[PDB]
Amino acid sequence: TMQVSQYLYQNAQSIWGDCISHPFVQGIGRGTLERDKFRFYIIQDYLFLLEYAKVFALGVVKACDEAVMREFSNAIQDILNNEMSIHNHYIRELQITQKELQNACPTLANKSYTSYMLAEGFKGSIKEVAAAVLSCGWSYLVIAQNLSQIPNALEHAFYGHWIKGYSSKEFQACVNWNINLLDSLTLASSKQEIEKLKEIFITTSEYEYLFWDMAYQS
Amino acid sequence: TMQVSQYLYQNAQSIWGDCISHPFVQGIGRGTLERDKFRFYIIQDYLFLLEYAKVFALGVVKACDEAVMREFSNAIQDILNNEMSIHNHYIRELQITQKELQNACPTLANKSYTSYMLAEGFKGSIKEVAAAVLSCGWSYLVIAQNLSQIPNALEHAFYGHWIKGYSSKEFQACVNWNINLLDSLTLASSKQEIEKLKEIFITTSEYEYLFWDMAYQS
Amino acid sequence: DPFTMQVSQYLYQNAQSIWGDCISHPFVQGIGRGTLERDKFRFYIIQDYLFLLEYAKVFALGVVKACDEAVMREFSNAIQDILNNEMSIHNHYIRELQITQKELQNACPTLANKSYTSYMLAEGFKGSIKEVAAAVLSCGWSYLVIAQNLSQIPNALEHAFYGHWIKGYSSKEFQACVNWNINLLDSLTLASSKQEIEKLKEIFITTSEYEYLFWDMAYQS
Amino acid sequence: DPFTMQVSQYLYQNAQSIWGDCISHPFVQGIGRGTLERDKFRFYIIQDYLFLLEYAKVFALGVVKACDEAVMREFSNAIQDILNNEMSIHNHYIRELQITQKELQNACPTLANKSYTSYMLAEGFKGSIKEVAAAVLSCGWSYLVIAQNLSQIPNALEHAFYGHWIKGYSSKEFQACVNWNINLLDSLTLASSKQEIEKLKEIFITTSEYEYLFWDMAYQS
Repeated sequence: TMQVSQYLYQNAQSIWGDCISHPFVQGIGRGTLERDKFRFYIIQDYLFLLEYAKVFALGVVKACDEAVMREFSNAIQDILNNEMSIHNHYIRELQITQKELQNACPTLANKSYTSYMLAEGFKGSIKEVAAAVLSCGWSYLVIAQNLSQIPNALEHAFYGHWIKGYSSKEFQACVNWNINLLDSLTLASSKQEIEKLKEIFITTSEYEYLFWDMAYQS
Repeated sequence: TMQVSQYLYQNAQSIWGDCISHPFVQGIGRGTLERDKFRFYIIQDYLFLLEYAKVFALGVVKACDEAVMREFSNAIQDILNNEMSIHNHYIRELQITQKELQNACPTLANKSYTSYMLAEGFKGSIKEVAAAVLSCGWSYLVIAQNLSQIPNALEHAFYGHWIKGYSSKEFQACVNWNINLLDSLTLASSKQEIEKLKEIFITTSEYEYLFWDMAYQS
Repeated sequence: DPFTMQVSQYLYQNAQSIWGDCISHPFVQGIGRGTLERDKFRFYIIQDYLFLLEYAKVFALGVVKACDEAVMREFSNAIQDILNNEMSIHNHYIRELQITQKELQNACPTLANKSYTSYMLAEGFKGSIKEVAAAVLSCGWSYLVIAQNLSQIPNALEHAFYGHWIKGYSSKEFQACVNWNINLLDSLTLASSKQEIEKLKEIFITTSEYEYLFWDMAYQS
Repeated sequence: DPFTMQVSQYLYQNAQSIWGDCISHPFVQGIGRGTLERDKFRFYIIQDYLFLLEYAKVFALGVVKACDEAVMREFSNAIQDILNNEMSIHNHYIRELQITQKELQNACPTLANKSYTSYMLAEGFKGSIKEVAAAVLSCGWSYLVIAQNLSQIPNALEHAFYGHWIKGYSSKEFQACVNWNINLLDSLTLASSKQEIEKLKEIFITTSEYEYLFWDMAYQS
């Protein structure tokens, strides 16, 4: 016995640990992080989400099964009109000018992380893409679950909304869909295939750490 | 002067001509086509639409511009939940068993046409994909505009709905978006690039004829 | 092994009838017993030339999708072969006939030509490296058997003109090349589900159908 | 031409500062005047070996995206070169040092390694063949200038160990290879909009940034 999604989670434990206790993330949980830094983040994360949707697009093209191919398409819609909760909230809450947005550059860390998901999806099958997009969602879910106790973490007039977002029932459903998808796609892969998937999954986990890092370096 | 979308249309005129006057299509316009044949068609067209959505997915990944990348994503949603007007109407109007559907095989003509759009999109830029998906929509629009006068073509208890569908204001908006997209993407391409686009556009036009053909061969 | 189903053998099984129709096609028969008119064969090798360009691209996809240097390298060689081994077969016949260097890159592929190469491309691009191994196999394997079969008429090989073609696709090099492809596919798939094998089989018969259609249009020349 | 902006020249302009930082990097300087310790260089050519495998894949993408046999064929040769010209440079140093055949395919690429190759891949796959021509250019061009510069110390070339490396990337072959890439890019782009050129420039500087980061991590060895 061993489900692949649990096995991957197991090997990512340490890294998500560092993420939860990163100055930037702890900064979100106890209101200590300064707006300047968070502003820089949500602009970068916006650029990041545009490239992330493309990996989901890749899922549409590589799914051979209308159910899954359709699930991915909804994912793309969510990424574009659910930030129409989180990211948009903060672009007008801070004041990100419509122009300033599409004037921004992704940082090397940003681009590296999205290129890597994209490239691994393109070189492999639909298992790789299900694997490559998993860290991102899952990690944010644990992170927000964790920050959920301070308390007043949720009460916070500004950072409260972000935490509320990534710990909601929808976000969790979404992560669950991705967990289940990956398990169903893989109950038949060899020891060697699972290794490769595991390698993708930690690698994207590393990029998450690097991302928070460059976000704080702001 | 010459807009590329008009120039492409120009060279496709003859072929769409043959399409409008094809026994299968005329059969739709004057109620003469037998259900058996149409049944076989909507099952094939269903398979075809699944592969077609993937080309739109390709558009998401190849668009570098949030506006267009988002327009493509809506296209994918339409293809999947607008057949939840046309195709679904006829699957329960005829009686296509849920199983029978995903049991069906595409025919060589079907696969050839979708592989070709896919392959040309993948080998080129976002101009090729905007070009590769255009025949399909545009041609159906002219075809339904044409069948729109018989009359009683629209009145027909069975075939009326299909004609109504592809001549509606939404479908036309949709075709227009695709026309405009292509023109804006190309006002800067060389004589040689336009040639290539033209070649894609007639080639897909040919596949449309072949498609009606195999549909009638039913 | 060997009490265990081999996918290549299973694929081959399901293509049997189609390859039969191919061996006994007017055009192929015509090659085996000198009866086919040069006009038709000219048209053919012009089309086959275009076809071979797009076919290289699928092997190129093999390089990008192979994660393993040995296979990644075997694919690269395959691309080189396709480019400079027609520098046996295709070139032989372009100067043997007289295909002007211009005339070549002036030619259009036919719907059948495009359809076939589009399909291998799209299936490779949508899938993993198993799909590409499966998508390029019909073409090599079937020419192998066809040439093996035409190999007895005899005087099939003796023929001053069509002899070289048959000689080509029955050589030990082409043979080894087809075997590499068979083995590659078997090593990549010894762990795939019933459903995955089905999909690969469906790719194999489809490209087999395109081969028959290809000869057809070559004869329709 | 030639009162008309050349994109390759414009790209080169914007990479100037970065390539400067590269030439004067501890690691590169270390090569130019024998001071760099073998441990670090060993680590490097192991990483560079992994890197070169993924780099071939981008040229492979060039084959599939080139629509023109000449360029499609030039890319194929580039892949062959990358595989059997390290059969000068990389192989030299694997036996010169002693890299066990196993040790090789046992190595992991580093985040910096992966990031760089992922980026060239993804940008090539998302774009047309102009993007691939642009994505693989930094790497060749910058090593060219670096080797040209290290070419004077002298005794830089004389050095019994590091000499061969410098000799390699300043040869007339590597030179011709970089020129092919420059010319290809200019022919593909003489019709592109301001906005398209910007995107290509952004690809060029980005891969230039990855080069610097690459040397960095090689020295961090």
